[PDB]
Amino acid sequence: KKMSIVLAPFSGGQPHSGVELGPDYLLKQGLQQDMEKLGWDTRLERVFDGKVVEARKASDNGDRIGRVKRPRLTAECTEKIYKCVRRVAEQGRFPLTIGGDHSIALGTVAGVLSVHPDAGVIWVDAHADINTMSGTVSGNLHGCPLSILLGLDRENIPECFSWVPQVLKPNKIAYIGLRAVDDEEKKILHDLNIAAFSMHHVDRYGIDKVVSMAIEAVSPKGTEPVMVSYDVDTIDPLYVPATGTPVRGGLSFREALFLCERIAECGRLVALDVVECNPLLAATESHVNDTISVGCAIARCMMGETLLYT
Amino acid sequence: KKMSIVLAPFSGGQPHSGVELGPDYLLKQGLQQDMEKLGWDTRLERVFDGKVVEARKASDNGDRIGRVKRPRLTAECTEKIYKCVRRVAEQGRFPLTIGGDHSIALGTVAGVLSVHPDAGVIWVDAHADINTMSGTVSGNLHGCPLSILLGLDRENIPECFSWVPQVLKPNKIAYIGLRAVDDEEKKILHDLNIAAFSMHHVDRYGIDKVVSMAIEAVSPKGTEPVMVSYDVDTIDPLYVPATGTPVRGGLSFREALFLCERIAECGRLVALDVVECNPLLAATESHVNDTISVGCAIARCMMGETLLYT
Amino acid sequence: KKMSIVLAPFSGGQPHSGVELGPDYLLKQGLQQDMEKLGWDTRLERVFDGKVVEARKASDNGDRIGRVKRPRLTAECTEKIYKCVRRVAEQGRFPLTIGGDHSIALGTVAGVLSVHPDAGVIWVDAHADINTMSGTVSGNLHGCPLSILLGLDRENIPECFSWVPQVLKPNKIAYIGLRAVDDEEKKILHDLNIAAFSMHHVDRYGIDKVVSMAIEAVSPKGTEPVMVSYDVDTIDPLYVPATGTPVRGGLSFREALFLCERIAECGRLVALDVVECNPLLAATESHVNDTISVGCAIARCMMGETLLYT
Ligand SMILES: NCCC[C@H](N)C(=O)O
Ligand SMILES: NCCC[C@H](N)C(=O)O
Ligand SMILES: NCCC[C@H](N)C(=O)O
Ligand SMILES: [Mn+2]
Ligand SMILES: [Mn+2]
Ligand SMILES: [Mn+2]
Ligand SMILES: [Mn+2]
Ligand SMILES: [Mn+2]
Ligand SMILES: [Mn+2]
Repeated sequence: KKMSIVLAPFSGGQPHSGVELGPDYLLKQGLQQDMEKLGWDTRLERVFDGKVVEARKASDNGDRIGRVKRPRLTAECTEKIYKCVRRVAEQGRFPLTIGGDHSIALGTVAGVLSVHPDAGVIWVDAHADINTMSGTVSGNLHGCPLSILLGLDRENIPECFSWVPQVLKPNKIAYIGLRAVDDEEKKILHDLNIAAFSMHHVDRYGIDKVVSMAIEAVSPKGTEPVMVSYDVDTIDPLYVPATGTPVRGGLSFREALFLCERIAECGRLVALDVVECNPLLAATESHVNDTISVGCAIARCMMGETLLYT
Repeated sequence: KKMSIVLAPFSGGQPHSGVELGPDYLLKQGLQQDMEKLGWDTRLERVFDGKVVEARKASDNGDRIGRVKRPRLTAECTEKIYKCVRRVAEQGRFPLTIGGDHSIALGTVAGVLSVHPDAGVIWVDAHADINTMSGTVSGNLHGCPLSILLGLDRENIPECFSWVPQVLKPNKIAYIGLRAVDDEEKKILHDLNIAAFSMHHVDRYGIDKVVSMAIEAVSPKGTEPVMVSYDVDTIDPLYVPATGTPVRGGLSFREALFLCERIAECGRLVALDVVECNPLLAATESHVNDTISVGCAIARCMMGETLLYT
Repeated sequence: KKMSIVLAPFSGGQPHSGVELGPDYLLKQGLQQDMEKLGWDTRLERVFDGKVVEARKASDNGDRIGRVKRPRLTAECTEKIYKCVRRVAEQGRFPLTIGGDHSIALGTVAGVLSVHPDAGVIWVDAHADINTMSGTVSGNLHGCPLSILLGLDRENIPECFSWVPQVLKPNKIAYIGLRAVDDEEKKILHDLNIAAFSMHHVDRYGIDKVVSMAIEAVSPKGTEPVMVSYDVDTIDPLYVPATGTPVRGGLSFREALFLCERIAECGRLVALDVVECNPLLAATESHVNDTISVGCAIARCMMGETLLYT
């Protein structure tokens, strides 16, 4: 039971500052101590310095191609994450990656699927993060991870993204908590027939059923390895006051946590990402002690922490 | 696919000011643009000036009969709504009426049922709005609409309400979200065996099931036309901070919206009212950008807006 | 239909001040008037003066045995509650006990089970309140009631607790709403195979199902008498801003109240405690008008108050 806590302080797909501090902030909440307690031989893994990267981020303002922003910077860092996470996996360690915006999933998913090819991917998020290079209206790369992993709009994908392995197939990615999907993305999910569970399904069926469905969706046979990429903005703002992309009708804190428990309960979780943690963006005290307190909770629950005896 | 957005700035059943501004406020949120986007040929229909009416409202303080207040003023305006909504319907247009307190439903329901006789009525509200003229303790007419449409307490109903057609039958009206029913009203619903779904049923069965039930209740045959009269105070205050009649245990914003989706999904919605929108009553910024933001959302969802591809 | 409203202003298991004012505060909300209205011949029963007890509480700082605090004071007062509640029961009256911290359940449960031996016990709480004398880390007795009633850790239980009857068996106590269980307690529930329903079960199954289960758990035959000991901290803080022991993921106000309705609906409720009501701890106005407004609501609903005709 070895685990590697991958620290990815990247704020590319994200505008300015805030989301790079997540890794450190989480670790301060005792994230590693919690993991050790749950019985995990934990080892940290710093893929790069958030302070330096954040630096070049601000200065370097000419990293663009179309409306797409920071292709070079984002391609450079996500490749390092891929490599790191890939080794961690090969070494037989569990990759727990702490972001950082959701653009890091480009290196995490690639990393995990490279070693675990038949692994399913449950994307817990309010957004589909599947805009293509030419489709993206905002150009923020944290909303285009999936389009790149799935190889959509190949023609328009940068040279700096040639390092991306084509290991993710549409029937291996399921969404949970969607409620802010762009028109372009709605057609994409439909056309590729991607198992997408929006807030409608949670309201209609309840979380338990949705998780069961999402799990079945990426697991033809009830034995496949499973990876969850958890965006904390999935959780309704009321619960995630310290983030940067929420809307009307998110998951309750209870649902957000129960979901984890059902996953831990499954017993086939192979990797986990926790992203979009912005302590700064929220000038209150119950705000900063949330996206990081929430992050640790998600981590603890995902990793087995239960309410009763286990 | 033609629609007529009926503007009814009436604040009769309502004490003083606030609820007459709803129509304009909604339109400012781009309500008509949203409707056009959803593919509706929309045409506005001003039934009267809220500024003038509001005026005579304040001055004219002697409009009473028993504890009942503003019978004359309320009978005068609701008849204009009836007429308007009736034509809109006959012209084959969809009546989307924006209030204004719930006393306008006296003219909306009458209008719609005059043209669509076998139409069912789903009253989404925290209150039953069925107090009789002699039964009403507060005399506020926004809490007596249904008693008049159903012809209860005929003897004590004013001459100014002679214009009201008797088109609504007890087995054609279903409630959803009830939690502030007056003793008198509880006996009335029971005696007339009206399908009433309070917050108890939502807690016990979940919203999806309740909507299904409410829909079945007013649709002997699964083909009848359906009309929803949506009171925004049904939504728990936490979600409707800008209204004027909520209590302990309302619908969540998610439920409030999912309900709409199930209705739009049904495909038999023939008319829709959105009432009790008081921007003023709530001195905050997330308050005024709610009962109007909520109203538009309800409208968009009721009219087909979905989270995924459609 | 006779009822005795037992006033227990005890703040032993509780640190300093606040929770002793609950009884008076509730009565001010018209608790007795509400009970009378629901058709209950109500009679108050003051077991002791909260002002005097609170007094000796502060001064007397040497009441200890191990980490356990106020054993003498807590043993003295809870015995008076037991006696009172026992008579009330024998007189055929319904004991509605208002605390006061949850340490009073030591005298309530004993009192009720003495007269109604086969009575089941539904403990609605965020905590298990089952730490043993030697197990308790904090020494606060409000977290050790159940260990004493069940006779756990006999060896280390004080002489001042010799008055406690051994009437409660493990298969006669069910939990609902658990989410803050100490490691020691988790093993205890498991080992004694106590029916425990945490927030996981509520999220997974919904409240209705949980209550049904809890009721079945303590009722081998669907006829046994039932007692509920309601800790208001079970209700998520958002709803219980005026308490002193909540965490992440409590019951919604709706659930908290629906639960009562299902219980009242059952028809076999024989006793009821409402505890952990701290008006003071919460310097707001919607806070103090909650743990007391909530308490009365719980009482009204538990005692039959419904949303529709009954
Ligand atoms: N990761 C959030 C995505 C937000 C939006 N769809 C975008 O493309 O920027
Ligand atoms: N429309 C709100 C109704 C409130 C109350 N039942 C009344 O008759 O005034
Ligand atoms: N009644 C609240 C219990 C809190 C904690 N388990 C304790 O033993 O103090
Ligand atoms: Mn994302
Ligand atoms: Mn997102
Ligand atoms: Mn109404
Ligand atoms: Mn209403
Ligand atoms: Mn307790
Ligand atoms: Mn407790």
